[PDB]
Amino acid sequence: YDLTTRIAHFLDRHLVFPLLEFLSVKEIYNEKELLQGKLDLLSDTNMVDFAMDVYKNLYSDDIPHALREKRTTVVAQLKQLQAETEPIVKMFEDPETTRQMQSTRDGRMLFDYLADKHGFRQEYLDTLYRYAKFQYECGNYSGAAEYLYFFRVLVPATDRNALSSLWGKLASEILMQNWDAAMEDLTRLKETIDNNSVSSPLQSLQQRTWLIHWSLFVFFNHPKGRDNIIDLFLYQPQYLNAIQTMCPHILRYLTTAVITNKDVRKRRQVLKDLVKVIQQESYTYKDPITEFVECLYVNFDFDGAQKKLRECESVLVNDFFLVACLEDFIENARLFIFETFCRIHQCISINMLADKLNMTPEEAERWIVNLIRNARLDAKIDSKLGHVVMGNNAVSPYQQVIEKTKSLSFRSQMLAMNI
Amino acid sequence: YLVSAMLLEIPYMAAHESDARRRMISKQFHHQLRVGERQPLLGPPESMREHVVAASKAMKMGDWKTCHSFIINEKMNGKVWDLFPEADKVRTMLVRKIQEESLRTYLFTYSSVYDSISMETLSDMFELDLPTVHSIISKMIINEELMASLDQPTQTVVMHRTEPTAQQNLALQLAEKLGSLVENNE
Amino acid sequence: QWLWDIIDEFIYQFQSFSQYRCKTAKKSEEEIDFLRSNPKIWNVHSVLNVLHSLVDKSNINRQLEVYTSGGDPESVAGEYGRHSLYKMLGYFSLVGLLRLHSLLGDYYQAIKVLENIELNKKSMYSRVPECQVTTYYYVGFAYLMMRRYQDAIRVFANILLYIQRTKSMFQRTTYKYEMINKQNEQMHALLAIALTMYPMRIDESIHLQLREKYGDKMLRMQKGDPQVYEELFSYSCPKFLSPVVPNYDSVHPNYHKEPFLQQLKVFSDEVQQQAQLSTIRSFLKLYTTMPVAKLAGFLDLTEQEFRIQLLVFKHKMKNLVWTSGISALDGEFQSASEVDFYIDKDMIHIADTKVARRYGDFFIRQIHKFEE
Repeated sequence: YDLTTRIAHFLDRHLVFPLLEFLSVKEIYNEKELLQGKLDLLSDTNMVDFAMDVYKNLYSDDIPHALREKRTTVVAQLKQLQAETEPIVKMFEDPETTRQMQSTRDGRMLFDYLADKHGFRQEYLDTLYRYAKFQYECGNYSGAAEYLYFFRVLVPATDRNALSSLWGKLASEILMQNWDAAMEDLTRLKETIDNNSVSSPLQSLQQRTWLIHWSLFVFFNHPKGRDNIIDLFLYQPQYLNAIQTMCPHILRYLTTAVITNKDVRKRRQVLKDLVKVIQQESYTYKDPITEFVECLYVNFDFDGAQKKLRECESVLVNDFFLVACLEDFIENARLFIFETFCRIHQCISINMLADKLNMTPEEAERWIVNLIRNARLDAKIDSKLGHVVMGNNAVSPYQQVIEKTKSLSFRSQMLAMNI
Repeated sequence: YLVSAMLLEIPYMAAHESDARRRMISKQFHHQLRVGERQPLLGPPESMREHVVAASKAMKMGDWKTCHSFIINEKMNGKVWDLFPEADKVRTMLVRKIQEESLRTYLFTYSSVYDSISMETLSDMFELDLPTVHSIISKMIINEELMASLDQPTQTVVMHRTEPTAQQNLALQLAEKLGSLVENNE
Repeated sequence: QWLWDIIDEFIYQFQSFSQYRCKTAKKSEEEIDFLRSNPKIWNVHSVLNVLHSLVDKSNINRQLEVYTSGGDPESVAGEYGRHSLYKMLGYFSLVGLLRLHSLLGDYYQAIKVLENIELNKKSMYSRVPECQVTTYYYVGFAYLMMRRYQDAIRVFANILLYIQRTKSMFQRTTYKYEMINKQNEQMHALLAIALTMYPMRIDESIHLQLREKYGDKMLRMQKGDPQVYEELFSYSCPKFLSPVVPNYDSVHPNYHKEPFLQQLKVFSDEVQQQAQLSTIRSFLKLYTTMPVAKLAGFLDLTEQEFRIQLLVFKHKMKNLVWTSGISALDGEFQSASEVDFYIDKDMIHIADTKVARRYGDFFIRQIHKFEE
């Protein structure tokens, strides 16, 4: 839109905590790997989100998953070495270095209530800066983080610490699979992004991808929570210019929310002003499975599409992220493409269509009458024929304009005979 | 020529309200605005003279006036691709010459043919199936799709129902402005 | 203060005007021919006629709000201030017609309606369009009361059309006109719900914008989501025996609390089973004579579990509005399908565009003659 004038300078010149690596070469699910990788490079050092990626495949190297986070989550990394007999005994600085804190630790762990129950705002200020540095030092310590950012929040350097340690609050609580902490952090990420910052397009990319990260792993009623990730930041399909945005499940959620709980009549949001321009088209050329959800929709195929999308749903069901919507969107995609059929088509046999639909005639016949009570199919059935006759055309529509000519100007005529 | 000789043929059944008055019409007004018209020589006539017979589909009369002496007149050769710009063009013709049956030849068609229609226009059958598919979801033709049989009955009978509403095209202007006279007055 | 001495002033001069309007309207014709002679203006005592009838219906109900039990107000109004002016020498005007309108205001309010015979018996006089719009307003209620919606809709579409050239335009309707129109919206919305698919009558009065409104409205009531059963009657609860509107809501008194509980508890009975019969019929007439397989296959949505599916559907099939049937050893479930066309609405609308031009002529043509 208007970001490109400058961001042509940048094109993703951000720099975050997890810098280079994600678990390298795989066999198959080759797309999931790169749209796993870049959000992994730009979210956080995860911490069973790599164990999610390890499961499906079989290779060897489980080594740089949680080992490259030293200071906290020490059990995973310390086992990781003799997990498959890896001589990486080089683990020996955390126990000594964090042990040195323990005097100040006991001091300020009790200086918690020195500020809290006393109700101090100045012995707060003392503990506040010490906690502020403590939160950045080692952070799980979600117990310390949940105690910090619940009560009085503000931190001396209101930019650096309130940015990093609150991004570390979201980290640690997700790394322990907390969701009540994730939903307050959902809003605490809505806060920091729209503060906003110095906010060069550099850390705008940080910010827009920051409100893609949490609903990559949809956990809540995201049929609601996707209306939250649809109504912020020049609300694009992607949210960034960054034409190669590899965090691209935002359309999977868009479509879920709008087909599952909402309807697609009433799709104007998802198809008209969310698709054909630039970046949906970019991710359409990327994807093997989700490409045809738009490709064969902008081709409008009648049976060939619904077949190809059934073959796409065979690996749309192979998405084993924190999914909260697998079989939901599967039968919602089937519903959608059959709506694109009945909206235009005449009438055609259940038994042969049931061969097109991967189902049986009895399931077709009752479901078609279930579409009669849906108010999506406005037609009548017969007994057994399987030929559900749709006769949608207007009968000489002129009584519309009959009303338009009189019911306004005739009511306007009596308005001035009160003279 | 490919976003005019197609686009406004759906509201040009005496159904005018999509008018684009900056087109070939800058030429089309003036080079039929004369009486003695034979074989074309310039770019504009040698474009319009098969445009008008692309209108009455004539699928080869529309094409083989764009590939005679144009090639040396700097249409085909002049681009640094010999037969790839024509391969782009004449494909883009062969598709916008099944989308002629769509808006033009559908009058008293009650039964319709589909295997032979792609075989006539010597195109990939699917490549000319997908734009007739487009015409249902976009153009919404008064016709009925049943493509397990590869036939479509139309039932297009607005023949002289459309002419008392050609008298409504104006009773629209009547109705539009009586929704505008008080805006004027009050 | 600013309520009660006004209540007295109104009701004292009401029953005092009832006195000298009952007594000098029975035998003699002296006042008659003197009110003909002196004021030729045939207006101000058609004003007195209607204005006092409306503020009487309101203010006696404002006194009823306090005098709930053993209450003189409605007795002294309804018997002597209404029914003594009723039994009258039928005067040569819209006086005798407005006396039977003035009491039918109370006779619709208090719901002891079945001398609807006598209401349209006693007037053998010209029901003026101004007065017959009020007659439609009055009788249409008495036929939604009688459990006949299919022909009570015949009464309300014509008044929310207001097609009979209504203008006066001498403070006569009066002072509560768009609320009367809003009540006419309630009545047409009422007669749309349990009837559609049957009309074929939410064309004329209610037009496409607030037709599809009351469409989406009544059909979500029909689906069995009672948000519209709720909203329709939540905003129609006093509209059947309201004063014109009650005086003043305060905190303490129990007397005021009884008549609004009264208007709740007795007509909430009417609407409960209105929305029930709506939701019972709601679903479409898909197949004709279903086999017992298709009978039960449609009772899969309509009513199953399980036992007593078939016999509670019998409870849904005996209504006077559900033509069904079950042949035993043939195993045939017969059902009716009552349809209607749409294009047959251009027979007197075409005469109405003729008279609409003649109306457009009227006001400008007297202007021309007065200017000339």
